[PDB]
Amino acid sequence: ISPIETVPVKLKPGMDGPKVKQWPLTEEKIKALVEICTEMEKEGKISKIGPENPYNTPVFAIKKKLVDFRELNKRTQDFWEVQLGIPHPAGLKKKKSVTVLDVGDAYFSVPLDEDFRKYTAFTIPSINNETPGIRYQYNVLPQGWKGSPAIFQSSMTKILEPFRKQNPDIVIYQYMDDLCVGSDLEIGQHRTKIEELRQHLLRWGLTTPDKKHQKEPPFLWMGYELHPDKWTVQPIVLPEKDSWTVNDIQKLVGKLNWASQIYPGIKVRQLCKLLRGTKALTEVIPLTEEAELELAENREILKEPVHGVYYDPSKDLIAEIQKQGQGQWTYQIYQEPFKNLKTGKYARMRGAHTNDVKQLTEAVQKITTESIVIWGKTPKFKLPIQKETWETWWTEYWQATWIPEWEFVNTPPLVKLWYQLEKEPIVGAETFYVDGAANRETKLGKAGYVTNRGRQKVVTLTDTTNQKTELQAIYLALQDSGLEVNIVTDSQYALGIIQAQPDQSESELVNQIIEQLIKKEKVYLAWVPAH
Amino acid sequence: ETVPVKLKPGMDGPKVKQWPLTEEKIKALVEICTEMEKEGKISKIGPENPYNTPVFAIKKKDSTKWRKLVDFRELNKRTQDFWGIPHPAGLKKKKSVTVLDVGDAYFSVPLDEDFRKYTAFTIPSINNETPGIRYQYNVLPQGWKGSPAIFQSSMTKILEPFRKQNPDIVIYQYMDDLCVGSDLEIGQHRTKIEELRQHLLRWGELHPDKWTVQPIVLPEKDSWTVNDIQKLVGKLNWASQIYPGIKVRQLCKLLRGTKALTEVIPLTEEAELELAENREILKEPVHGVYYDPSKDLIAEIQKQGQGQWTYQIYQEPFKNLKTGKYARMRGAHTNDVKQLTEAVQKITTESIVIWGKTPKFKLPIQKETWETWWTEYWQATWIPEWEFVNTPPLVKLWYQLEKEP
Ligand SMILES: CC(C)=CCOc1cc(NC(=S)c2ccoc2C)ccc1Cl
Repeated sequence: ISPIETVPVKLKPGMDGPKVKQWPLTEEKIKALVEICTEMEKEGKISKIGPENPYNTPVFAIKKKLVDFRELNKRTQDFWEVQLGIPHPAGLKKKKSVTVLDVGDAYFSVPLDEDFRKYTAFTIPSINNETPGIRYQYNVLPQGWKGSPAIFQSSMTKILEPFRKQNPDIVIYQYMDDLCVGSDLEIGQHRTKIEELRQHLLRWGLTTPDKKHQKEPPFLWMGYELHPDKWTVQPIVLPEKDSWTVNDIQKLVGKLNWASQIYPGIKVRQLCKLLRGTKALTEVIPLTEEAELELAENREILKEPVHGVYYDPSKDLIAEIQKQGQGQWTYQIYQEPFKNLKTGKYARMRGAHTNDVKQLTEAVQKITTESIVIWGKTPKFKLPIQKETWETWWTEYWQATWIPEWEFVNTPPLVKLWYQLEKEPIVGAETFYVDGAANRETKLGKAGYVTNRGRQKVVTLTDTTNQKTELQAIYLALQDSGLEVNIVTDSQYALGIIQAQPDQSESELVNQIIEQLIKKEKVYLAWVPAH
Repeated sequence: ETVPVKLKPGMDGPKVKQWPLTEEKIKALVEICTEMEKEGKISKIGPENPYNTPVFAIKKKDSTKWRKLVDFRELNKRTQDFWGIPHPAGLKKKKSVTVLDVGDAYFSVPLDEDFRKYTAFTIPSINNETPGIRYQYNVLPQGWKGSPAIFQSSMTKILEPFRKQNPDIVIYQYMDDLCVGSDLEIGQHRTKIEELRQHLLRWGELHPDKWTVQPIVLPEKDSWTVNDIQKLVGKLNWASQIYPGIKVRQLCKLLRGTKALTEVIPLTEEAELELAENREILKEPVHGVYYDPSKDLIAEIQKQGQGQWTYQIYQEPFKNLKTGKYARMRGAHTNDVKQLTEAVQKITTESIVIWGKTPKFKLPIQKETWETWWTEYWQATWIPEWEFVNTPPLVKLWYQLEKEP
C-alpha cells in the first residue's frame, strides 16, 4: 500500500459525518460482500470497526458483466480544482515512444488521513436484518470519495518528482488512472526506462498492471486518435434510419456541430428545421427532401480522413481566418502549409449591433486566448482585410480594439467597411428633417419628414414603438432621397449609429436602414436635442 | 515575530482562477519561484488548500528581468482592516515626484502561519500538460494591503533619519510604492533620491504643480452653418447638466425652419449675448465640488481617437474633482490596449498622489480585449478596479472640447 505522507482532510464548516442507514440486502448480496471485504480487510484497505462509530455509508452490491458516498462527500471540505483542463493534440509534441501505465486501484494504494477514516464507515447487513451487521471503514482513499482524485494526483506528483528530476527528457502525463509516459529515446532505452519508473512506483506500493490490460497507441483523446508521429480524427458515423425521433435529430445535430470545427462544409440548417414546433422528445419527424439531402452531403465529407501533425517549438505559429459568411468565421492554425494543428469555426454570434471588423477582432481574440493556452504563444495572423481598412476603422472607433501582429492575405471574401457616414454635412445634398412619434400604450404612431427643398411625407403606423417610428422616419428619408443625403434627427438611437456605424443588427428595421446606408454615395447623420 | 491577521467577519479566502500565461512569462515565474522557495519565502502546498490568487509577470520599466506581480485585489478586499498614513495634502503641491518600489522590504517579515493558506497562488503549465505549481507565502507578500501595514513601524522607523535630513521633502507610502516629492531643482532632486535609496538599500518623473485641471472651450468662427450651431446646441444642452446657468434658447430659435444643414445663419445679438454668457460659465470649474473620503473615487475614460483620450475623476455625477486629456506615448501608435493601460496607470498614480487611494475605472473596452492583453503593458505594483462600459456619444463630443496650449 503506502509509506506516503497523508493529506490533512476536514469536513466542511461545522457539519458532521454521515449517518445514513444501511440498505437491506439478500442472503446472496451479503455473502458476496462478506467475501470482498474480508479481502480488502486483509489487503490493508479497509478496517473492521465496532460500536465506536456513529457514522455510516450505504454499501450496495452490483455484479459487473459499491458504496454511495454522496452524503459523506456533501459534507467533505472543498479541495483545489483537480486539473479540469486537459491537453489538446494541437499542443502536444511528437514523441518516439509513448507508454501508458494503468495505475488503476492506485487509489486504494494511498493512505487516507487517519483522523478522517472514521467518516468512511459502512456496514454489511445480516440475512434479513438479524444480529449486528459487519462494520468496516477505509484506511485508504475511497473509490468515489470527493478528496481522492486530488489527493491521488498530489501524491503521484510528489512520488514522480525524483524520477522527473532524474530524466528531464522524459515527459509523464498524469490523468485519471493513467500515466501516459513518452520520450524521444530509442525504443530500447525507452522500454528500459518505463520498467525503471514502473519499479519506482512499485517502491511505493502502486502495483502497476499486466500485459493483458496493457494500453498502447493509437490513443483516443477527446475526438482524436493519437499516434506518436501524428494524430488522426476519429472518423464520425452518422446513423441511417427509417424513423427519426426528436432526440435522434438533436443528438445528431450535436455530433454534426462538433464536426463543423474540423470538417469544413458541414451544414445543419435543414436538419435543425425539423425541430420547429416539436411536441415530445420521442416524436417521429419525417425528414424533408432537403434534410434527407444535406444529411447525405455530410455523410460524404465525414468519410474524409483528416490526419494532423504535432507542435514543433522550433517552428513558427500561424493562423488564417476566413469569414465563411456574415458573422461566421473559419480558422486553421498551422506551422507548415496544409499541415494544420487545429482548425475550427465560430457560430453566427448574433449580437444586437456590430460590424464585420469588430467581429473579426473577436474571432482574433477568441483565437489568441485559445492559442495562449495551447502554446503559451500567440499566432501570426493572415487576415482577409487590407491593412488600410484596418487602420481606417480601428483608429477611429470609439472603443479600445486591437489585433496582434498580423498580415493581410488576399483570400476573398475580404472583410471591408460597407459604408462610411460623411464626416461633415454634405453641401448640395438634400436635407431631410425627420421625426417619428408613437403612443407607447396604444402603440399607434406616425413617421415622416420635410426637406429644405419642400419635399414632405408622413406615414401612420400601428402596433409600433417610439424607437421604431424614430427609426422608420430615417428609413423613409433614405428611401425618398437621392445618392447624397443629409439627415437630422433627435433620435437617441440614431446617435448610437453615427458613433458605431453598425453593419448588422438584431433589428430588421435597423438592417433595412443599413441596406439603405450601404446604397447611398454619401450620408450625413446629424442628431439634435428634442423640443 | 508575527502578528495575528484575519479575514473580515464571515469572509472566505479568494478562489480566483489563474488566467493563462505566455511561455516566456511562465519560464520566468518558475525561475522566480524556485528561488523565493529556496530562500524560504514561499512553500509548495497541498490539495487540501483550495484558495487561489492570480499571478503574472511584468517588466517594470527597466528590465530583461521579469518582476512577479500578484492580483490580491480579492484578498485585499477580504482582509481585515487596521483602524496607513494620513495623506500629505501637500504632496500634490511638490514641484516633482519620484516613485520607489519597496515591496522588497517585505520578505523580511514572517506572515501569521494561520493566514498563509489564503495567499495561495498558481503557476500554470502550458497545454495543461502539468498540474499547476501550487505555492503560498511564508513572509509578507508584495501587493497585499496587510504588508505595508504590518511593516509600518519598521518602515517609518527607517525614514525618520532622511525625513529629518530634508523636511522640505515628502515621503508617501502606498502598497509597495513610495512617493517622494520635493521642490529642489532636478539634479539636486535626483541626487537626493539616489541618496535616499542608498540609505533605503542598507536594509533591503511626476510634477503635480503642472496638473492644471483645464476648462471647456466653445468653438468660435467667422460664419456658422445650421449644422455648426446644432452641434453647439447639443453640446451646450448636455453641458447644462453641469452648469444649469447655460441656456440655448436664443440659439434654438436660429434653428427655426427646414434650411440646409450647410446654409449660413447670422447670429442675433441675443444668441450672441447668450453664447458669450455661456463662454463665461464654462470659464471656471463648477462650485461646491468637494472630495468625500467615505465615498468611492471614479475614473471614467473616453477614446477620442487619433491617439487621444480624455478622463474625469468624480464621486458624484457631473461633479468632477479633476479632468484630463491623455495623448499616446511614442511607440504605442498601433496599440489601443497599450495606450489605454498606460493611460490607466497614469490616472491611478495621479489619483494616489492627490487622494491616496485608487479610483474604480470605467473603461471603453470589451472585457475580453482588456483581460487578454492588459498585463502585457502593466508596470505598476498595484492593480486598480475596473468595469467595462459604452461611451455615450455626447460625453465624448463635449470633453473633446477641453482646451490645449
Ligand atoms: C495527453 C496525452 C494523450 C498524452 C499521451 O499521448 C501522446 C502524447 C504526445 N506528446 C506529449 S508532449 C506527451 C507525452 C507524454 O505526455 C505528453 C503530454 C505525443 C503522442 C502521443 Cl500518442
